[PDB]
Amino acid sequence: MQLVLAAKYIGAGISTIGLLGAGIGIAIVFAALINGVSRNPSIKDTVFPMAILGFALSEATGLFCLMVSFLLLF
Amino acid sequence: MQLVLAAKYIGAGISTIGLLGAGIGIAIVFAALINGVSRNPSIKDTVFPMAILGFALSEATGLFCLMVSFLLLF
Amino acid sequence: MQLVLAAKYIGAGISTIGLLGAGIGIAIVFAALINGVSRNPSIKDTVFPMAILGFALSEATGLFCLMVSFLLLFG
Amino acid sequence: MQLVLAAKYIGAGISTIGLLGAGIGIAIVFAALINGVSRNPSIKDTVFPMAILGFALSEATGLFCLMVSFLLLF
Amino acid sequence: MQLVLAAKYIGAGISTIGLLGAGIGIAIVFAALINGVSRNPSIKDTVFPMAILGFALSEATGLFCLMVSFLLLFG
Amino acid sequence: MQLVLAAKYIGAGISTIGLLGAGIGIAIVFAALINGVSRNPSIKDTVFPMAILGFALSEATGLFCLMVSFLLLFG
Amino acid sequence: MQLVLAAKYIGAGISTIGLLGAGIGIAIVFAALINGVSRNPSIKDTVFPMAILGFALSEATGLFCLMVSFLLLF
Amino acid sequence: MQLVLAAKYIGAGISTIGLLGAGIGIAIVFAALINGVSRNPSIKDTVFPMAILGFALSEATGLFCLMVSFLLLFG
Amino acid sequence: MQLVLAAKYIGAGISTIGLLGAGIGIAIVFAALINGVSRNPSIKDTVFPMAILGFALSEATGLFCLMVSFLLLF
Amino acid sequence: MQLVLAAKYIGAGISTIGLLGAGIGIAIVFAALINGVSRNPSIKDTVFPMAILGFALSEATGLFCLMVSFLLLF
Ligand SMILES: CC[C@H]1/C=C/C=C/C[C@@H](C)[C@H](O)[C@@](C)(O)C(=O)[C@@H](C)[C@H](O)[C@@H](C)C(=O)[C@@H](C)[C@H](O)[C@@H](C)/C=C/C(=O)O[C@@H]2[C@H](C)[C@H](CC1)O[C@]1(CC[C@H](C)[C@H](C[C@@H](C)O)O1)[C@H]2C
Ligand SMILES: CC[C@H]1/C=C/C=C/C[C@@H](C)[C@H](O)[C@@](C)(O)C(=O)[C@@H](C)[C@H](O)[C@@H](C)C(=O)[C@@H](C)[C@H](O)[C@@H](C)/C=C/C(=O)O[C@@H]2[C@H](C)[C@H](CC1)O[C@]1(CC[C@H](C)[C@H](C[C@@H](C)O)O1)[C@H]2C
Ligand SMILES: CC[C@H]1/C=C/C=C/C[C@@H](C)[C@H](O)[C@@](C)(O)C(=O)[C@@H](C)[C@H](O)[C@@H](C)C(=O)[C@@H](C)[C@H](O)[C@@H](C)/C=C/C(=O)O[C@@H]2[C@H](C)[C@H](CC1)O[C@]1(CC[C@H](C)[C@H](C[C@@H](C)O)O1)[C@H]2C
Ligand SMILES: CC[C@H]1/C=C/C=C/C[C@@H](C)[C@H](O)[C@@](C)(O)C(=O)[C@@H](C)[C@H](O)[C@@H](C)C(=O)[C@@H](C)[C@H](O)[C@@H](C)/C=C/C(=O)O[C@@H]2[C@H](C)[C@H](CC1)O[C@]1(CC[C@H](C)[C@H](C[C@@H](C)O)O1)[C@H]2C
Ligand SMILES: CC[C@H]1/C=C/C=C/C[C@@H](C)[C@H](O)[C@@](C)(O)C(=O)[C@@H](C)[C@H](O)[C@@H](C)C(=O)[C@@H](C)[C@H](O)[C@@H](C)/C=C/C(=O)O[C@@H]2[C@H](C)[C@H](CC1)O[C@]1(CC[C@H](C)[C@H](C[C@@H](C)O)O1)[C@H]2C
Ligand SMILES: CC[C@H]1/C=C/C=C/C[C@@H](C)[C@H](O)[C@@](C)(O)C(=O)[C@@H](C)[C@H](O)[C@@H](C)C(=O)[C@@H](C)[C@H](O)[C@@H](C)/C=C/C(=O)O[C@@H]2[C@H](C)[C@H](CC1)O[C@]1(CC[C@H](C)[C@H](C[C@@H](C)O)O1)[C@H]2C
Repeated sequence: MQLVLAAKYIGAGISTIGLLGAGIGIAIVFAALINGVSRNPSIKDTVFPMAILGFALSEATGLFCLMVSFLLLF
Repeated sequence: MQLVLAAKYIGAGISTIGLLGAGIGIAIVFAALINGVSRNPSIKDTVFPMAILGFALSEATGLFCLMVSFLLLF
Repeated sequence: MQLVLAAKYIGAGISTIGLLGAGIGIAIVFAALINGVSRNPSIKDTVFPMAILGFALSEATGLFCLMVSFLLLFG
Repeated sequence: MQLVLAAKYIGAGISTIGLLGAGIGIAIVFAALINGVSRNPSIKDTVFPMAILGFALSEATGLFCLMVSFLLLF
Repeated sequence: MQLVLAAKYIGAGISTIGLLGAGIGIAIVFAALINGVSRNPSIKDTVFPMAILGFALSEATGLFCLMVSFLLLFG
Repeated sequence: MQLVLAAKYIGAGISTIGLLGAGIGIAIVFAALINGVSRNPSIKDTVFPMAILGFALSEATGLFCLMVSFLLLFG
Repeated sequence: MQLVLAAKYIGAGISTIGLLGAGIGIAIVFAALINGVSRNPSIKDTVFPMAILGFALSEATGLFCLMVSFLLLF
Repeated sequence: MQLVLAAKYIGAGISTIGLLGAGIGIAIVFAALINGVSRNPSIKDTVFPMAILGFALSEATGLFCLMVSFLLLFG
Repeated sequence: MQLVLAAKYIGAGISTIGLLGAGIGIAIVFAALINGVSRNPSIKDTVFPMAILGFALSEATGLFCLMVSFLLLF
Repeated sequence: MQLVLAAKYIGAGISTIGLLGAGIGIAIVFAALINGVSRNPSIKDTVFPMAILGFALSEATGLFCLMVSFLLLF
């Protein structure tokens, strides 16, 4: 039983690694938003909702990691 | 039978690591969409379907990881 | 057999790591398709099949990872 | 109990790996802010709040890692 | 015997990690093909075979990983 | 007690890995500062404080890793 | 002996990780060949032998990994 | 104590991984310095101290990794 | 003794991972050579020796990994 | 005393992983040197000392890794 609980806790720690992908990806999206608005200010209203969508989709990958992490923890 | 269960939980945590690829890749597609539209607003209708296709394909790699994750958990 | 079964399950999880390569790669190809068409709209019908081919070959690397994963889980 | 507690501490350490994602992402956002402002100084007031949003969302992914680390530690 | 078998299966899973290199690399090549053709459509016939060569050579590194994987799983 | 202590020390080492993020990120910020100033020297006073902010925020992620490291080593 | 043989097989697997470096590097070289030829077709005969040298040297790093893998396997 | 000492030595090795961050980061900063001066020779005396500062802050992340490494080895 | 020999073999496998850095770095150098000659053909004789030096320095990092790997193996 | 020795050898192999950073970073410096010189041949004498400095500093990070490596081995 020591073994099973110990595996849940190590597994939960490992499950957070994938969050680095959303950390990096969210940033890549906002970088593009910023570069895009700087080069073409008039395009802001068009690309801002695209950036919000990109963020949410990238972020969803982190949510799934965290879901597995919490499932293992609790 | 404790050792096998422990392995399933460790394996499940490890199985989420690959989701970082979708996290980054989704972002890469949206970055291109945003920069492409900022440089050429008129191309938006053409490249948006391409972005949907590209992110859906990149995302699916992470769903495959999660499939293995949930197999090992349940 | 408890130890061997355990090893199959950990190995199965480890075998999914390589899928991050196709995750990034597929995105890289579609990013180029998008930036290529934005800079040159008239090239679309030429570069679109190239992106499909590129996607498929990158995807195949993930297919090989998942195959090993499923062989360890079931085979 | 020793084995479970050992697993908690190993897992706590592993749970900080994903913070490298926010480390890189935060910088990616600020690099774009700097480059965008250098190319187009007049756009600063527009992009600065986007950079703040971008960095906060990237950072939060690493804070979710840290949160799991602390749950395991304490 | 249990320990050796378990090691083979763990190793087999580990062996697929390097496949991420080909996954990313194949895509890098096709990205260049697409951007190169978009910038200069007339160069297509020259650069397409360079992309096939590049993809094949990148792919081979993944094949080497998969080979070791299969040697462990079966051999 | 031997097992818990060993786990603390292994964990402490693992906890420093994330520091690579700040190592790369701090540099990414200063690279942008340098390229931004080279392209537009007059923007220096505007972008320098953005680089300090960016570096500090990136650095903090590494500080969080080191904090966990020290909690394991001592606390 | 079982433990030593186990270690050989685990080590053989680990020894292939470094091949991802040649996988990416080989592609980096060919991407530059393609982009350089697209921008300046007349330079092809000059850069092609540089790309062959570049790819062979990158690949060899992965072959040294594979060599260690086989030494452990056999 | 054999297990704890073993853990100190493995932890010490693990604690050097994060140095790859400073390895890449330091290079990123100097790369920008070089590309910045090539594009604008007259900016050299302005961007050179910025590169030194950038190097130092990136380097510090590696210093923290090595400190933990040496604490595990000796402290 | 099983333990020590087993540690030598796993350690030798792990020691090859760092070779990925030279795999990637050698490629980055040759990419720059290629892009540089394509943009400015007359600069070839100046930058080719720089590329050879860059290659050798990056390559030396892989040599050191392999040295540790062979020390562990033999 | 077998377990401690085993750990030293494992630790030594792990200690070379960080050398990949120098491998990539050395290359990054030389890439910049090559591209900088191709775009502006006249700047060569100015940027070459900067490249020497940058690669020497990046390389040293890998030497620090190797220091730990050789401590654990000898
Ligand atoms: C696919 C799901 C994602 C949804 C995205 C929706 C985007 C639409 C868009 C309009 C947003 O709502 C937004 C930009 O307005 C927005 O994010 C706001 C809600 C948000 O308040 C924003 C303005 C901020 O200021 C934000 C930086 C907050 O100050 C900061 C405290 C929150 C950071 C953060 O990561 O929160 C997350 C995030 C919203 C994520 C986003 C989740 O949600 C939270 C709560 C739910 C779980 C716990 C997730 C886990 C995470 C790892 O995915 O974290 C939630 C806790
Ligand atoms: C390695 C060869 C690849 C083949 C590529 C072929 C390219 C040609 C091109 C014209 C395609 O057919 C395509 C662009 O039309 C295409 O991908 C469609 C079939 C696809 O429906 C696409 C348009 C989508 O809408 C797609 C995002 C779906 O909505 C989504 C549910 C599927 C995602 C996905 O990754 O599916 C995979 C993929 C096609 C992969 C692609 C495999 O195939 C599936 C089925 C077979 C096995 C199970 C693989 C495993 C995977 C890990 O490689 O997954 C298959 C399950
Ligand atoms: C260095 C060896 C590589 C050779 C490359 C040769 C390139 C030349 C070029 C002319 C090709 O043949 C090609 C572009 O025409 C080509 O790939 C075709 C064969 C292929 O049908 C292509 C046009 C596709 O349509 C392709 C996207 C398929 O639809 C898709 C199902 C296959 C993906 C794939 O990765 O296949 C691999 C690949 C060819 C790999 C590539 C092998 O081969 C397969 C079959 C042989 C073995 C089993 C390999 C092992 C793999 C892990 O390396 O997998 C084989 C399973
Ligand atoms: C979010 C917190 C970070 C705060 C950043 C604040 C930035 C504002 C800005 C004005 C700075 O203060 C600065 C640019 O002036 C600055 O860094 C100076 C303090 C500093 O002296 C700078 C000018 C240097 O010359 C610097 C390159 C030093 O020569 C060098 C020995 C220090 C490197 C270093 O990383 O120090 C860290 C750093 C400041 C970090 C950064 C901490 O702080 C130190 C001391 C406090 C604790 C121990 C942290 C822990 C670390 C792991 O995060 O390490 C501290 C040990
Ligand atoms: C985190 C704060 C950093 C301080 C940066 C200060 C920057 C100011 C700037 C003007 C410097 O002093 C410098 C550019 O002149 C400089 O680095 C020189 C001192 C240095 O001699 C440089 C010109 C070299 O020639 C250098 C490549 C040497 O030939 C080489 C033997 C040393 C490499 C090296 O990484 O040394 C480190 C470094 C300076 C680092 C730098 C530490 O310091 C040393 C001594 C202290 C400890 C042991 C650190 C550990 C390391 C892991 O951070 O290693 C120190 C051992
Ligand atoms: C810091 C040491 C490095 C020295 C670089 C010297 C560069 C100068 C430059 C003029 C070279 O000599 C060169 C470009 O002419 C050159 O590399 C030639 C010798 C080489 O024959 C080249 C023309 C090739 O065609 C080359 C692609 C070969 O065909 C190919 C079979 C060899 C690949 C390879 O990686 O070999 C290595 C490499 C030279 C490396 C390079 C080592 O050396 C070998 C033999 C020694 C050990 C075993 C190393 C291990 C490696 C992991 O560092 O591998 C050696 C086995």
